[PDB]
Amino acid sequence: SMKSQFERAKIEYGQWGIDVEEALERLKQVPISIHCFQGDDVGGFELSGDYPGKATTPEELRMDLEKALSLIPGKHRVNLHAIYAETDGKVVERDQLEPRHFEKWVRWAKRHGLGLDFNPTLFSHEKAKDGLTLAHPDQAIRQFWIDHCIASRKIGEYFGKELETPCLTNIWIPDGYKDTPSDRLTPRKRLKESLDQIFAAEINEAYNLDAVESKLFGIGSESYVVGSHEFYLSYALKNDKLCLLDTGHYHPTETVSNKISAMLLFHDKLALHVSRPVRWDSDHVVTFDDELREIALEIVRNDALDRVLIGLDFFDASINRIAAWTIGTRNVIKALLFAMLIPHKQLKEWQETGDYTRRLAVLEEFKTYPLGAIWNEYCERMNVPIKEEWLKEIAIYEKEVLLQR
Amino acid sequence: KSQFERAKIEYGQWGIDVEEALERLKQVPISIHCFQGDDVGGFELSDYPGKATTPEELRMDLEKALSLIPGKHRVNLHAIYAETDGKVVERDQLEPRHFEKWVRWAKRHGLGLDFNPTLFSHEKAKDGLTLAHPDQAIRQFWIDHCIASRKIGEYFGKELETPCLTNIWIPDGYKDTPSDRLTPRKRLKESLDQIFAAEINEAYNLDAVESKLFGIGSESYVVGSHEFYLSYALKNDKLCLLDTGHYHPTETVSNKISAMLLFHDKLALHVSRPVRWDSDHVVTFDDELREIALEIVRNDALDRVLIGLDFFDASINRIAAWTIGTRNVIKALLFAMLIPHKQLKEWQETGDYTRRLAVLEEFKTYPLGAIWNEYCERMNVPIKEEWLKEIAIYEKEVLLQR
Ligand SMILES: [Mn+2]
Ligand SMILES: [Mn+2]
Ligand SMILES: [Mn+2]
Ligand SMILES: [Mn+2]
Repeated sequence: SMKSQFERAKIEYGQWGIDVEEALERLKQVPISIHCFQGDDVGGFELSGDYPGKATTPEELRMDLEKALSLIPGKHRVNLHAIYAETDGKVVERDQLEPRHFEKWVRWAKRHGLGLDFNPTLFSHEKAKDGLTLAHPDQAIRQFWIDHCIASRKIGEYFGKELETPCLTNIWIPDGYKDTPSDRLTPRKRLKESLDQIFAAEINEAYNLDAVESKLFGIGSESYVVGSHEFYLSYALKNDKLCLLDTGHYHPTETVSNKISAMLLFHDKLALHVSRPVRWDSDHVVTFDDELREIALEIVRNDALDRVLIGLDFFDASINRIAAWTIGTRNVIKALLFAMLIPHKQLKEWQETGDYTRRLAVLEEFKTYPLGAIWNEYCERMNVPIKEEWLKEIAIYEKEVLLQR
Repeated sequence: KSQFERAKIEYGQWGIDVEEALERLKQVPISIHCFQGDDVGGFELSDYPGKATTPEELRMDLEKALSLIPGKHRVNLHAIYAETDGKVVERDQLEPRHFEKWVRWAKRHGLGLDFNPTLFSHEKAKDGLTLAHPDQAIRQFWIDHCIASRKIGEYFGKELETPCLTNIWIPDGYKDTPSDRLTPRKRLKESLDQIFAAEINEAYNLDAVESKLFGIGSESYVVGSHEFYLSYALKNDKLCLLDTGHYHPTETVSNKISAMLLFHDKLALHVSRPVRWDSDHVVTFDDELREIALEIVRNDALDRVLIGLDFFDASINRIAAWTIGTRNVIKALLFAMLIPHKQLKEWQETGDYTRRLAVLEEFKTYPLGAIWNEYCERMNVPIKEEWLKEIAIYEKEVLLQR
């Protein structure tokens, strides 16, 4: 039933010179960096209402991730934060975290053939209680966070060295003001100076890459954030670093897809966090939505699968967490698949020659092409459940393991 | 014991030297846009009453606006305002001589001039692609136009001994969703690299580049995006120009000023009121305008941000337009000058978010009007609404005998 259909679906695409065999081959190898903090609702293991069954233990969260990976087709990566340090039960200050403290994570990734990405954690800490960190007026506080981002950079280096795949160490900070600033310049000056110091030492790009990440506002962070779109975009260009863009972190109607093509004109590499904003930076699970499709179109038309590091960042505590990961990851795969299966060549020519009629027409007609058939075949070949059947595998794990914790 | 005197003591209690503020305001120049006067007509080759028909009317109109506006200012000129003297000159063939009358008039009144190539309403722009066009001929024509405009800027600054700012804005984009966002942008980057090839001394010319998010006939996609230009300018030591009408809903240019001063020496901005699209309304004394002035003043950037105006309301008196809109940006500056930055920074630095709010808020009822008026006296222009009289007189005898 499944194959003969895919055989028919395959010729529909092939009449456009769309080699689906090739696209499946290319799709098999794009890695998706998934975020750990969905496992335990940003808990972490720092020594000191919502859906049931969250992880509360390193061993619990590692099993959770294994579960989700098994329902997600392909080879992927896991995206770690510093509070996921396993300090062996002895409190270690964030400025003092070391490769030692992520030893097991690495061993575990080796075992499962996963790349590891990293983040310094700059929130939920006494030294960030004032809402400022890298940009706090106090030197002693800035230094602590400088040092910690540096400790973080070394850990990033460690992952790449251990796993033979570069690790991306992304810096995100919450620094801002809830209410109206009487000075927008001084805190940002302090951010540049904190970053200059954080980036002082060269690390081989074969092991670690640095990324900076903007946001327009947070809760308690509404009138102004220090690390803004214009700052980091400038900062990154100046210092040959990576801009990390988060589909939830911009203005209303503001779109990350429109930004990809300009970015690659000036940066060789680009970093992506895909999450679903529902009116604020809310972190709903990624849906196979228009903007998502569009992002995918950009990544593909622009021969950018090797240049756009794709990560996920969402946190929904109201539904099953393993379903969160698998719903959200499959969706970004689906989208890549979809953009793989568009006749870019003819669409380009039509644009080129002002045939806006064919362009609109066929882009639209492609929305009813037989995607499910390919996507379903791809899942069969990739030893993951085929449609909603991964739901059954989640019900077992919820019954047998999750509800039991 | 005159309003001004009393007002001066009120600001005085806060350390604010109002005299100093008035003296530094006196110096700051605003670049008034020309196309307000003849409704973006221009003089090339071929609905409130009495717009300008000719450069002679247009200059005379500008003179009247300036006399109603305190301070010494400038005129932002567009390539289509070329005085071609009865010949038709193709845009890629414009030269200084084409603007001498303009320049000679500027110097007589002690004005600076800014410039812009014109990359719209022309046979070779009819496709909504220009510098990004898929055809080399088209692209070259417009490249050549920009280069020329750069030379004309150069002629400007040499003559008026104040650098001319030549800004590139182009309408390049697509009406419906595009099937490629990159190659057009690659084309634009190549074309700009070719425009900017010849070095020009920064004492006579400065180059800016301007983004829009969307326009009529191009709602889906603009080649020259915010991120495209932010980058380009950074890599090539050029100025960004920010228009307050060219960004997303709720997105403010004031939040951008400070991030940019950290990474470029200068920055231009064009103020216009967007009312739900890039609509070019007369700038009003509003929150976002206060917030812009605030940033410019607090950040020690009065010599770093080149303030221009860019607005076109054909429905109201065209002179009153310039004069409302320009008096507005100056009032904004003044109010930003009469604020306790040092006390307010110390409170933010300290944590005392309470006073920061209270006083930001209290200073909104301070007597700005009494300073504004005294200033307008010293500067010799009509106070309050008196300027309407002069407008009305002028409309009667010149405007409405055309
Ligand atoms: Mn993020
Ligand atoms: Mn987020
Ligand atoms: Mn403009
Ligand atoms: Mn405009």
